[PDB]
Amino acid sequence: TMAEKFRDEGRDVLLFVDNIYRYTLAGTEVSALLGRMPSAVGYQPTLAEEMGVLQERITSTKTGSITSVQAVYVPADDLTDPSPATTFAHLDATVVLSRQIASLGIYPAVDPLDSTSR
Amino acid sequence: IIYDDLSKQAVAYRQISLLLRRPPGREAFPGDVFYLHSRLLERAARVNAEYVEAFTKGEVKGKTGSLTALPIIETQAGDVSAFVP
Amino acid sequence: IIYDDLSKQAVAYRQISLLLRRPPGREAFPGDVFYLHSRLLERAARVNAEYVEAFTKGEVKGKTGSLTALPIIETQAGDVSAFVP
Amino acid sequence: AGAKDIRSKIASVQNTQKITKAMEMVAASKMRKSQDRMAASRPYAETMRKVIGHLAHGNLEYKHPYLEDRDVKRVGYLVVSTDRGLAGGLNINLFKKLLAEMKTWTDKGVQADLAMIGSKGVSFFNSVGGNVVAQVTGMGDNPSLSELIGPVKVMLQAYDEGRLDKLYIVSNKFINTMSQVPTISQLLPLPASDDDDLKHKSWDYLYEPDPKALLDTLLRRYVESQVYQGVVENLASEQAARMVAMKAATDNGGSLIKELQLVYNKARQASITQELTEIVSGAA
Repeated sequence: TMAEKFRDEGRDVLLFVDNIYRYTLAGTEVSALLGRMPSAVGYQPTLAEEMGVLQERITSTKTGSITSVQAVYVPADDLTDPSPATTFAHLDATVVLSRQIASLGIYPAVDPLDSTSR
Repeated sequence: IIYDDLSKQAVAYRQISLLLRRPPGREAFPGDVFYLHSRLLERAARVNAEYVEAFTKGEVKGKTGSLTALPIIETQAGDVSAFVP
Repeated sequence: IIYDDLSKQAVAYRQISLLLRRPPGREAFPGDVFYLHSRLLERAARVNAEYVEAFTKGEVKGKTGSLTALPIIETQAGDVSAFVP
Repeated sequence: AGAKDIRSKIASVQNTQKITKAMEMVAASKMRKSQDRMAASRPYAETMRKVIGHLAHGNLEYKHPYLEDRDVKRVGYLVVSTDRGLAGGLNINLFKKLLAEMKTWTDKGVQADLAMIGSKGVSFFNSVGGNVVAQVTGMGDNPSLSELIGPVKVMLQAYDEGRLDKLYIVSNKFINTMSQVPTISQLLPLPASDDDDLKHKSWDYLYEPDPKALLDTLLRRYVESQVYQGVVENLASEQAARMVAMKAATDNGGSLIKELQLVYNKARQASITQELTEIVSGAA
């Protein structure tokens, strides 16, 4: 919502979310506290909507725009797990950082072979 | 007619069904997740001319109507063996 | 004695338990299913001659009775880590 | 199935991948050493072939049985084979080339005799009923000329005795680290191979004792040395083939891990869902 206020002024804003996965987990913990039936892999039933209501507010507009850079953590290295599978549906680009490219003494350590953009 | 994701319909129906406390089946999906898509896609049909006459009160003769459907499904890791696919 | 498919006695008992609304355990089997088979199989025994003489009131002497059981079980996909196996 | 089986299988396949990568490394070093030993043989054979050029072809020549192109009634083969498996198709391609040509020969009614180097060919031709007259085995990665003296002696003794009319060696040729080829090449009667000593008209040796006695042993040693060269090139070709085969097998394992981990993740998720649904719908 602070970024939406800057967007109304007609700026091109940039919004960082430092772990979208933890946003998903906080939704799971709250859903269990309310007591709603578990879904999928133990996530909340509302998972695909709790993610959509956030990810859909950060768009361009006639007046201005918000871009977003979101750090992602994938459980068990499983790109099929419901949380990554729900997140990637919204991602446009994807930059992968590498330990190797760094150890070679190159910065930024972006892996040019795994990075992609639609 | 193109249904741009039946996967996302099935997920929304799963949400509605779990909020109504209904016992889920495989992959947390409700028991009637097959009837959900069945009673939808079974409408894409071609109908013979007698049915068209009977329906439209004789206003049309000899023409056979049709509805063609191209549902889209998204599958994880190219797994054609999942539940909803 | 050859109980063919104790793995279907267990299923019938599961149905009876769930219709009586008893709290379900793992794989929805009721908890006492171990007691269910335990009491059944423990009856297969060899009894010494003195128990026979006591039971038959002296009519049979010096012979030991015996009941041998060969229950049969069915495992899905070789999996021997299920509840009933 | 179930997570705890598939993770065990993934572990074992990763271990297999360690094994095959180590074998690729080892074979890749042994190829370099075996090709050094390959290149440590050329001088002897080349100088002896120049000497035979001068002595036998010459401006005058010495009747020797090994030089003359007599009629063919039966043919000998010296067959080189690996002592170790995992070499790829190297042996079977070689044996099929040999069998095709030996068929073509026996279609003219000639018999054939085999002398086997290496145990793999020994087993193969014991199975296919070939006529193995002599063999040497277990040289491994340490071929030596002294061990080869036996079978080549047999084949020479049978050639001069008229029991054989032509003699071949059949072996792989190392060309590139990525390409080797099976070949059958004649070695008796001695090929005509240029080496024109016309230029060397200027001089002639003092033969001691005499040219015919010397020429006989020169040809015997030369045939032995060409058999040894063939054995060493075959060894280097085996090491190159094992290296490329273990490479392929390591990449095959690396793909099978990708398949198994997708199966494993699916089982992980299904077990979590069926556990949690059993617990929650078992309240109330």
